[PDB]
Amino acid sequence: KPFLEESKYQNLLPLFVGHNLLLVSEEPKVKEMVRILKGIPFLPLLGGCIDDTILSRQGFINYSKLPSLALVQGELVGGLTFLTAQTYSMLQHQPRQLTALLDQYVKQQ
Amino acid sequence: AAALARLGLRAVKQVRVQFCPFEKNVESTRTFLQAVSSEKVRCTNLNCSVIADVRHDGSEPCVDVLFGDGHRLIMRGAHLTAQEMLTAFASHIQARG
Amino acid sequence: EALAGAPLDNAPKEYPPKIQQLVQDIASLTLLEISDLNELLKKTL
Amino acid sequence: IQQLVQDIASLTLLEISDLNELLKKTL
Amino acid sequence: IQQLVQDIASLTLLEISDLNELLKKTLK
Amino acid sequence: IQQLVQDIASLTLLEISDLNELLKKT
Amino acid sequence: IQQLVQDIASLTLLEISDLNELLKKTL
Amino acid sequence: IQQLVQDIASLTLLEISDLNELLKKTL
Repeated sequence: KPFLEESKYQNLLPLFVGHNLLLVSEEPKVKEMVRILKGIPFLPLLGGCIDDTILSRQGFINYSKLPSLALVQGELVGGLTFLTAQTYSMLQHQPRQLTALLDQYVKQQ
Repeated sequence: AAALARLGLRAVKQVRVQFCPFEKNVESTRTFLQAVSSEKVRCTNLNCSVIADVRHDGSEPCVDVLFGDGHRLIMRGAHLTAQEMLTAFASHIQARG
Repeated sequence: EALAGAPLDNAPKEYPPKIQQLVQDIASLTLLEISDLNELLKKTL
Repeated sequence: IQQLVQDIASLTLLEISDLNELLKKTL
Repeated sequence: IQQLVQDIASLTLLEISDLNELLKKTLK
Repeated sequence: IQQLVQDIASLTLLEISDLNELLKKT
Repeated sequence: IQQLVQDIASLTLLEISDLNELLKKTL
Repeated sequence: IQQLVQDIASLTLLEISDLNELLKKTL
């Protein structure tokens, strides 16, 4: 307790007032930790910090459903280049309307 | 946790405990949780499930217990002490069942 | 120092300051620095 | 065609976003 | 933004396709 | 068909917008 | 652009499929 | 450009995910 109140982590002080167990994870995967806690209903996960992010149980549920940092950093570049991909897709959508229309007329007969 | 074991919990259906870890007043309800979760009380009957509901926002800790009298006992620990909850639990859920 | 206070489910509408100043510094760039940005992110990741 | 790419290259991200939305609304 | 839509609106079809070609060349 | 692609290629963007707008109303 | 709508409405299905192939090829 | 990539490399998984969803909504 005193170590934690003098720590940068002091917001966890209300958590340790009762009995407790500290779950330590190096190179974490949270969904895997939640998997086992799911098996036992009376064994609650309360607070925590995942990579400097202080969370309640719901924050752990949120971090769990999340893909890996590799996949997220992978979709980041597509979400950022979406503006250029969309300027080109919309500038090239003008010639594809003609194709879709004429093929829509060849579809009728 | 012992006085619950001596009392033969098998008359109970389902026990849930809804509490909010980051509140200052929740120590009592927690003590109750670890008193009902113990191996003695847990193994007195296997027909009873013990569920821990953990939320940050709910702001009001609560204990709900159903049993086969068709009875529903809900004690909201706010200002209630641990052994007051467990005494209330004992005389309420044993004398009726 | 101290860390975050962990807002949660019933009410959290609040997004970080960092993401916002990042999308602001992103939005203030001309498209040559946007293509430069895109290349420098494509290479590292 | 060159002055259009050079004038598109001088716009901030917000403005090419609004530009893409106008290009979607019009065409 | 509006000057650009006006200037692209006056280009013939081969020139808007040269525009898309040059934009896919530069930005890709 | 060739004179048609030449006459479509000589159209400025507003006239192809009105051409496709009048072809969409079928 | 009206004589072109008449020219396209007077074309058969094979001439419009060929029109499509050549208009996808040109651009 | 560099401060942005450093502040992107500094973010946890949750915050890069919020960033990705706000960049999916805005753009």
